[PDB]
Amino acid sequence: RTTRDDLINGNSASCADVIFIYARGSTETGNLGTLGPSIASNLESAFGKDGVWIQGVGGAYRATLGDNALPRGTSSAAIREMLGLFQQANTKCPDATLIAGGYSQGAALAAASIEDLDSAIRDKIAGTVLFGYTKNLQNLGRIPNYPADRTKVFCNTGDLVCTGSLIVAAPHLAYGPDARGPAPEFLIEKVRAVRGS
Repeated sequence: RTTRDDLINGNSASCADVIFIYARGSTETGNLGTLGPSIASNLESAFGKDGVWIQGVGGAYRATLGDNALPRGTSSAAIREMLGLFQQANTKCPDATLIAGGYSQGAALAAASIEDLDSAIRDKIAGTVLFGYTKNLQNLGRIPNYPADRTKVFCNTGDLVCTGSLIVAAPHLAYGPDARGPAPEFLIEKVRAVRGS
């Protein structure tokens, strides 16, 4: 449901082939929030329950609303937490293909983490999906140091955070359909592009 710690709980002797790390939006529950579970169900359908590990960003990531206003759109503590998860994935399962995603503050967190990541690990993230990306205008729809072909941004018309503001309007809360269809579709496609099937 809203909390998945497959990577932390995972046995290295039996690594999944695909590891998904996801950051929730502000004030959301568990470590997956409102959109993560939907994405997770579809990944499990495609790779099988034992084929993919679902890992939300918990720990120090409090998903505090006010942190949207900090320089990187999130706190330094949160970035440190997500970096630690990518590092754990790389250590526990060096041959697993990684995928990532985030919503709202979580999208800014995903972008900041990926930008700071050791390139050898960043290069293992086959695809990243961002919903209501708070740094969309500032970064011109990209994640710094990461290829555009591996990135998919879902920014609704009328979602003010995609347009340089921090105001939360109704379209910011309307990513449900995307999380159920195109987002997992993109992630599955990017994983198969490199792993075959």
